Amino acid sequence: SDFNNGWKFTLSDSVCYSFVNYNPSSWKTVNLPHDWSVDLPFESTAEGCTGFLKGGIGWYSKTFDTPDNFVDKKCYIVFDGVYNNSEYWINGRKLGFHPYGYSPFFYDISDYLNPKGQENRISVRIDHSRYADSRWYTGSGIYRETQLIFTDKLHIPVWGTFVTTPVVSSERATVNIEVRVKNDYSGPRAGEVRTSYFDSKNKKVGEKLTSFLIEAGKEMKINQSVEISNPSLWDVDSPSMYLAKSEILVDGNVVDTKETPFGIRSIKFDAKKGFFLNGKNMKIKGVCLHHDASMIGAALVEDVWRRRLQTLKDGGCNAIRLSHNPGADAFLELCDEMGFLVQEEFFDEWDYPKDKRLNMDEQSIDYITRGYCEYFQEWAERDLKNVMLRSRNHPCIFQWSIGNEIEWTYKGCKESTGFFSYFWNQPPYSTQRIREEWAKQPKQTYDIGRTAKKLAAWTREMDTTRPVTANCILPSISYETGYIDALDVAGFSYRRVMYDYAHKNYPDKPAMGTENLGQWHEWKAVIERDYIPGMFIWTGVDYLGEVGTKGREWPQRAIGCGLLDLAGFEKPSFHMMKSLWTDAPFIAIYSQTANKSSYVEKDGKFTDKDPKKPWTQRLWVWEDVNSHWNYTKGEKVVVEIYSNCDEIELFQNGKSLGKRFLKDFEDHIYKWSVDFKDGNIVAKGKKNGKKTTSAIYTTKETNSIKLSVDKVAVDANNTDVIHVTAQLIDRNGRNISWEEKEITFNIGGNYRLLGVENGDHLNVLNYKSNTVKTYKGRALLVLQATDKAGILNINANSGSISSNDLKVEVK
Repeated sequence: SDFNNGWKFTLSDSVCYSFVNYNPSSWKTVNLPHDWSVDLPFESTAEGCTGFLKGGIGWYSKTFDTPDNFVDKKCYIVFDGVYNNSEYWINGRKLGFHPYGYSPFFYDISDYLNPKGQENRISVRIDHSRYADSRWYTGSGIYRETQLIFTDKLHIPVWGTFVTTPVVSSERATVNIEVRVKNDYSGPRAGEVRTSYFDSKNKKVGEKLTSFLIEAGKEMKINQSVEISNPSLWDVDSPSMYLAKSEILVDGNVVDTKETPFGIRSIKFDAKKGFFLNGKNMKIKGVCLHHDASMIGAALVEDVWRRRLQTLKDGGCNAIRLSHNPGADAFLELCDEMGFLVQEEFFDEWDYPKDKRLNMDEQSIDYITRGYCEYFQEWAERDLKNVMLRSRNHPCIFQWSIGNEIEWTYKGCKESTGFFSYFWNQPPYSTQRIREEWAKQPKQTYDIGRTAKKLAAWTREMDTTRPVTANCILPSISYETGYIDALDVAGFSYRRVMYDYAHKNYPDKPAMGTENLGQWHEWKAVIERDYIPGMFIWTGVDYLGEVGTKGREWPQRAIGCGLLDLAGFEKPSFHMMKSLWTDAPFIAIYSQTANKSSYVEKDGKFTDKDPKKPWTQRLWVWEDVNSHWNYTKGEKVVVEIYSNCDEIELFQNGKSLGKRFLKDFEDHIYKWSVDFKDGNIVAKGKKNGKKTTSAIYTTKETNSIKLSVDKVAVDANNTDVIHVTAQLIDRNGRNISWEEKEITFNIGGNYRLLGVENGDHLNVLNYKSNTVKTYKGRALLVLQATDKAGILNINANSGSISSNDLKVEVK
């Protein structure tokens, strides 16, 4: 835990940094996890696919003494992730090179260590000079937590257990564990593996003891099976966790221990009926999450994600797709605790590169976009298996995904359909015709089907208890290459129109939405079909990058497709999804000028403005709708409600505007023509009896800054964070969202600025400033505690505008 503290770092290269006699004292001290690229300003001379932030070549360093009892023992240094092309040294000796940015790995450093009490030094060189080597923002550095593990020479390896539960019922659960035991002694050894099982409230619920005899140098696999009675099942509403404590015994003495958290749960994908979790037919209400926040970047700070996931959770989301790479262990541990089903991805591309600046097949070749494709042939198996070795015990995981939108990169695929000679239509070619066009294409060095088979084979060597999936952008062809035949569940990417086609032509293959637009028409298609068990919205939260393209130039730093923004504040699209996914009565009120709106009332009924852009084809980014009620007097306005209520009556200033029914609105958006005047809009709604009310009030000028805080007390553990929300209010404390202000925060006491954020995807801002422009009347400040305990006094200004005062105790 504390091994992650007190590292050194410099953004500069020199060969002599690896030598035994080099001292890095004049480098900057840092705590891991660290992403250096968010200490650099957004530069216009950088690339937009990686969010206009540079990389470069940075080094790390870490000093640690050999323990006073390092005799007949092993020492392993474990990294969860380093982005990327990293080289490792210890005490002047080269440990290795690790190309991929997202796989975990480790090094046996036991023989390299200096005698008891003396100083060892580790060095890491990180080459992110290819700073456009991704379609999204990556970060740069040791961006996830590390471990230094000391064990006995008779020990369980790192990731040395695998807990499975093949039979799960409410009376009993069969809980198996495989324990690997490595004998690094010079001669044979005898012992016992004792695995004890502990429930949520620390009561012992099972034990198994098995003898063994392992020869010198070798590894042995010990299978054990127990029966847990009346188990607490892991579910998204009730995420119960057990603890498996495996102990190596010589005589009756504990030589080594590993603790494996696990959860008891059955999962099943039926092709006719949908998906089943503990025998409940539930829809998957998923969202795609990139690994970056905004101000912290790729750095895995658990409290920053906890808040983001808590907001997604309360919006009715029960699943997360880690797009498009392996996630952090700390993030998986969070999904276990909070209750999310997790699809873990391995790769974004296989044998051939995607275009980093554009998308699809790569067009140009230059240095800064050279990605993992250089290493895939030699490294894919190691990376895939390490990911699975690290993550296969987490109960949250329920799908291994081998690829995202891979069809673009192999010649013949797109042209074997009839589309490109596709979003809203089915292939013009028949099943046999597509198959026949595929025979006629020129043979390349690599085949999508053959590589799909190898990856799926490797995946199943490590785990058969979870389905192999993939995100297929062209199902039609992938149904006939052997790519889909490799998978247990075929994920579709933006192919709602292909749901009936899968069910018509390939009915025994479970199929699902794995990347989808955040709209009702996508969800409509899922709930109308029992055989389509859910969808994953692109995206759950806004992410840096995928900009610098035609209509998304500097200074835009994110697309803005996310349900949440770069802060984690709720957007209109989040509320629309909340209305589709939650059960409690819900009403969110928005509006635009009748001119700026997408909708038109002609003779009562509402329709879409452009018939060539109807509600059935709405894409990723939601319209910039207003939540305020501060228009200019008399302006013609279109009010729109997102809601699960069957009846809503609307009231302007107390005068009724009339009841409207959800049955009428084909696009699932309530709509009212209104003539503006000051006062208030109030919506009252009923859902199968149960009532609810919401309202938007006209305000006066900006009078004050309202500061909210999420926690009024945290620990002095160098990791806990404070989230300070700033909001503009009028004289009577009504919230302002129609004018912006440059706000300056002031903080007394010992703290670390993580940064400031407003959630504007269209503009850049300095994260490490104490000043930030508000967006729709609000901003966010993120602080992190440090070593020092004390009190924090937080206030803010905008020149003449003042704020309430907040106090937070750091215990």
